Amino acid sequence: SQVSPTRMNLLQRRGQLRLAQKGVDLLKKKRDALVAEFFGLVREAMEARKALDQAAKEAYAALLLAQAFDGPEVVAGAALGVPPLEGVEAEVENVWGSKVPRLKATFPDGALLSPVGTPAYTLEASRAFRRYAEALIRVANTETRLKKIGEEIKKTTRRVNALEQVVIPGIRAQIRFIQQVLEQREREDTFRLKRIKGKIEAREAEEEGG
Amino acid sequence: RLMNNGVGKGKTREDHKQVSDQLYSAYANGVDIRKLVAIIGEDALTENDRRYLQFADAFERFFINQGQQNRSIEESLQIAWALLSMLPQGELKRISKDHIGKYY
Amino acid sequence: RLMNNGVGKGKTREDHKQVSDQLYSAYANGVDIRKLVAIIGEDALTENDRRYLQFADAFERFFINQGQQNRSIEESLQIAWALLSMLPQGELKRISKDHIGKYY
Repeated sequence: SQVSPTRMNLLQRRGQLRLAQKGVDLLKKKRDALVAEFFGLVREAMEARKALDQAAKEAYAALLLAQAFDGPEVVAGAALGVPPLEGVEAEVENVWGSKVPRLKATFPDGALLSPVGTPAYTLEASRAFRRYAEALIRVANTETRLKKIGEEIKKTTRRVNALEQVVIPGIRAQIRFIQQVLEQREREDTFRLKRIKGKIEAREAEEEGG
Repeated sequence: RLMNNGVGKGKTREDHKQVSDQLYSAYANGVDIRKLVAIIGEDALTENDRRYLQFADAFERFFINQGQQNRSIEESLQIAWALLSMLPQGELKRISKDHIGKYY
Repeated sequence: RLMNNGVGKGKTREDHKQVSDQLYSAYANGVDIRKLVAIIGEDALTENDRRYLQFADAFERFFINQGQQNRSIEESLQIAWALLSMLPQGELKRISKDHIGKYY
């Protein structure tokens, strides 16, 4: 049905590998570099973050100081000098490793909106929020790189595998099948020819003899 | 080619005939998984896939190889039973339905 | 693939061996880069390995193409250096520092 033509195509299917085999190999370790390289950013990512999380935690906890109780007050009493929420300005990083959104939510998180320095803990503490926002970005943006870096590798190998693990030997066995038949044809010829010789020789036995 | 001469009790134990197909059908349901592992990661699972996993793991040099220990249908099947005990023995269903108690 | 005991020294010039085998691995090395253009360009790489791009470029242009221009072995040797000039030593390392230190 759908198998060979049976013939001469052999050469193309010989060339199958030329295309396949040679290209596809190499593709693997290309990006391997980038994933390797990813890690520097990952390492650095949380570095300051965790540090300055605890130096966040200062202010959080210094809420409770004389303003645990005025947390209640504060949550109104300080809240709105700035847009709360969004300003997420979606960013492309466009590479092999496609494009996904990253972003800087580049709107401020603010902190001054009140006078005197008002209740006090407030201002410096509100200032801590900066050091949430800003800092969170590092990781926000390194992990989106991560997701890129997952994909490739995974996807990659999926084909690696495929090539290695179906393609090549399948097409091998084709050629052979072909070959062999073609080849065996030689014989038939010969088989015929043999008899032909037999004829020529029979003629030559009983036309020279008789 | 023959697998039904020499068969059945009066020639065999109860379980000879059965635990054949059990094992067969067991190993099978291993192998499928093991294909997909590098090519779906290890992220789709159940632990009864961890079990079918484990039968296969079990099945290997543990069963298949037996060195030159001169075996017997007992000597075999005993540890043939071992394999199944990994599994939900209720999820052995190429046997009698109490065979799960007629050996462990 | 027979010319080991053809290549020879002050005879057919000593350095020619390793010089050939500089440009040998170097050429092919640059054909490695050759494709991966659709990937991240070939501008996003790193320099050194990129340099082998330029290797090719000159290899085909200058080294290979020679129209009908009757070249001479010695003129051919020139080329080698030049193309390699794209490259620091530390890549140039079949060859000993003296010879590249004679040809640069």
